[PDB]
Amino acid sequence: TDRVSVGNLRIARVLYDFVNNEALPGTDIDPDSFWAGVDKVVADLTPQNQALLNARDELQAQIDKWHRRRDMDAYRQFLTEIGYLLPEPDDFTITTSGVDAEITTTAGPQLVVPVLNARFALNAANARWGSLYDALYGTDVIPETDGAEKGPTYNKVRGDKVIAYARKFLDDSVPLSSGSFGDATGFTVQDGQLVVALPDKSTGLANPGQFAGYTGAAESPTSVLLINHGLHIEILIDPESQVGTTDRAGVKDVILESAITTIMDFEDSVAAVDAADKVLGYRNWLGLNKGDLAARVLNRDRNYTAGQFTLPGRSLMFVRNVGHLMTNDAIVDTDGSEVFEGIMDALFTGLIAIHGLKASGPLINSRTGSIYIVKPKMHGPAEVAFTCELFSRVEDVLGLPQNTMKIGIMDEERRTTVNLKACIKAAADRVVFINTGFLDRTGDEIHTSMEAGPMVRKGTMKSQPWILAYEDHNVDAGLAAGFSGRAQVGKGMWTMTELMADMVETKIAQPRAGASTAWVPSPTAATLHALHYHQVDVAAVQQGLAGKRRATIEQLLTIPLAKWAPDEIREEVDNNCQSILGYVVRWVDQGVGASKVPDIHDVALMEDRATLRISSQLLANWLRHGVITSADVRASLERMAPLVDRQNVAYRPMAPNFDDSIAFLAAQELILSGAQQPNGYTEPILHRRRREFKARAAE
Ligand SMILES: O=C(O)/C(O)=C/C(=O)c1ccc(O)cc1Br
Ligand SMILES: [Mg+2]
Ligand SMILES: [Mg+2]
Repeated sequence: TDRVSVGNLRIARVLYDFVNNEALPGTDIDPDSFWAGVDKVVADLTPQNQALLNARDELQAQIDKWHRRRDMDAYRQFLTEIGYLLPEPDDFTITTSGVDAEITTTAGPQLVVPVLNARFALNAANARWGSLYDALYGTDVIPETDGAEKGPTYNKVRGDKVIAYARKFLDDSVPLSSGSFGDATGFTVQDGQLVVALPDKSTGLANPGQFAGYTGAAESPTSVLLINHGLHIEILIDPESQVGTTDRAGVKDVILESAITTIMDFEDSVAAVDAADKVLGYRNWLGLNKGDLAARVLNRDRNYTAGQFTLPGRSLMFVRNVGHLMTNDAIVDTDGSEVFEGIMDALFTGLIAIHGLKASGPLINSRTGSIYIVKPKMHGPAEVAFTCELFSRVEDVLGLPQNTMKIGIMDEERRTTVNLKACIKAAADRVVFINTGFLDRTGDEIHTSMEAGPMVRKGTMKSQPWILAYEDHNVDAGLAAGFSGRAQVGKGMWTMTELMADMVETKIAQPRAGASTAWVPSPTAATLHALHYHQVDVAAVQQGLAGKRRATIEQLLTIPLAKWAPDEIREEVDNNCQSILGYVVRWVDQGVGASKVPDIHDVALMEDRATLRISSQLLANWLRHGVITSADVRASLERMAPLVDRQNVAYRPMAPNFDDSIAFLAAQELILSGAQQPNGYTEPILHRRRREFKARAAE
C-alpha cells in the first residue's frame, strides 16, 4: 500500500513526505520520535474523543423525545438533571501569560481567511495596515449618487468626498487644539511635538501625546504617525502624487492599523477531505510561519522616527483547527478506521508553528513565544478539558514548554453557552479569547430544539430573545474572568461584503457592547471596522459593565419557536435552497469552502459551513413539523438550480440533469436528511460527496 507504516497508523505518503521534507527540518525534533508521538497520542486520545461524541448523541436523544411530550420550569430542571446544564464554579480569573499585546491589550478588527487560498492568506497577513482612501473610494461608503460614481478612470468628485470624510475622521480621533484638519495646510514637528499649520493660526494636538512618530525630515515629514485607542494612524504627506497634488496639505492617503489579528482557517471556510487537501493548507500555514509564502510576498515591519523605532507590519496569526467531530483518512489505523482530524490538526499545525517562533524563515509571528489555535464547535467544559489535555500532549511530542499552545474558545454551541463559565475555567491557563459564533450558534439552537416545534424564520433569529441574552452573557462571562487586559472578548462576522455603508453604520454596536474585537471578511472591511474603534473606547466600555449580570438562564433557554402566509413560506424556502445550492456547487465540484452567493434579494452574502448549517437545518425543521413537504423542497431546489448557473470557466451546470450532479443531490440530502446529522453538522455529507465527485473525475 502507498501509506506508510508507523505503529498502528498508515500515513498517506504525501503527508508523510511533507512533514519530513518541509515541516520537521528546523524544529530540531527527530522525525522518528515525532511519528512515535503521533502514533502514541492518537492511540491514547481516540477513546475519550469518541466517548465525548457519544455524550452529544446521548444528551441530544433525551432532548428530542422530551419535546414530543414535555414551559421553562420543568425544562431547566430536566437539563441540569441529565448533565446538560452543569453547576457554575466560583468566580475566578484567568492566568494565561506570555501573550502578545495584540490580544491582551489592543482592541480592533479580527480577520478570517481560508488557509488553502494562498493569495488571500497573503493579503490577510498583509492586512495589518490598510489605506483608508481605497476602502472609502472602493466601496459604497461614499454614495455612488450624483457625480461621485466609480468609473474606469479616477473620479475627482468622489475623490474629494473621500478626503473630506477622512478629514472628519482625523477631527473626531486626533483633535487639534483649535481648528480642523480640513483646513490643514501643513505638517511638521518642531522640538518634539507636531505643529499643524492653519490659514491664519498654527495649532497642535489637543492631546499632544497622540503623536507617535513620523517619516522623513522633521522639516518636511513624508508621513506622520498618530495613535488613538491604541490604534495607529499614518498620514502620508507627498504632494508629488496625483492625490497629493490636489490636497491642501499635500496628503496622499490615510493609513489605519486594520487587521490586528487574522485567523488562518482550516475549518468552515475550507474544503479538505483527503491527505492532498490538508497538505496544501499545511504548506500554506508553513509558508506563513516561515515568512516565505509568495505568489507577491509578506511585507516587512515599518520603521519610524519617534531616535528610530519600529512597529509590527503583519497581522498576528491564529489558526483554527477543526473540532472534535470529523475524521480524515489521511491517516488510517490497521483495520482501516479513519483517524480523528482534530488530533491531526493539533500535532501538524502545532509542529509547523515552531517556525513562526524563530528567524534563520526570516519573519517571526509571536514575539512573546506563543502559538494561537482557535478551537471551534466545542460542546461544554468537558470538551474544553479534552482539548487542553490534547494540546498538553502535543507540546511533549514537540518539545516546547507547557502551555505554549493557547486556545480560542468558540461560544458557538448551546451546551458551552450555558456552561460558559465552566468552559473558560477549563482552559483557564491557556484561553486567549472567547467569541460568539452566532451562525454556528443558531444552527445548534435549531437542531437542539428540532422536535420542539416550527422555528421562527431565518431573518427573525437576529432579534430573538435567546440570541440577545447569548451575546451579552458572553461579554459578562469574559469580564468576570479577567479578560480585560488579558484576553479578547470577540464577536461575530459581517457576511455582506458589498454593504460597507450598512457595516460602517451598524457594526459599531459590537464594540459598544464591550467587544475587544469582531470578525471581518476582507482587508477592506477590516479598515472600515477599525473606524468603529476610534469612535468607541472599548477599554472604557468594559469597565462600565463589570459585575452587571444582564442575562439569566431563562433568557438563554427561550427557544425561537414560532406561532405566515403562502408568500412568506415560498419566499423562505426558495431563499434557503438558493444559498444552499450556490454554496454547495462550488464546495462539492471545486473544493471551495467559502463563496459569495447572492441571496434572494440580490444581496451578496459570504457563505461558509455555519450559514449552510442554519439554512439546511431550518428547512429540515419546517419539514419535520409539516410546514412544507419534500416535493415542495425539491421544487424550489429545481426552481433555483438554473439560476445559480447563470449566477455562475470550467464549471458544471446542474439543470436539467439533477440526478447526475453530485452537488445538487448533496444539497438535497443536506435538507431531507438534515435532521439526522449529529447536532446538524454538515461536514459528513459534504465530505462524502466531495470525495465522491473526485472519484468520478479520476476514472
Ligand atoms: O459564527 C460562526 O459560526 C463563525 O465561526 C463564523 C464563521 O465560521 C463564518 C461564517 C460566515 C462566513 O462568511 C465566514 C465565516 Br469564517
Ligand atoms: Mg462558527
Ligand atoms: Mg477617546
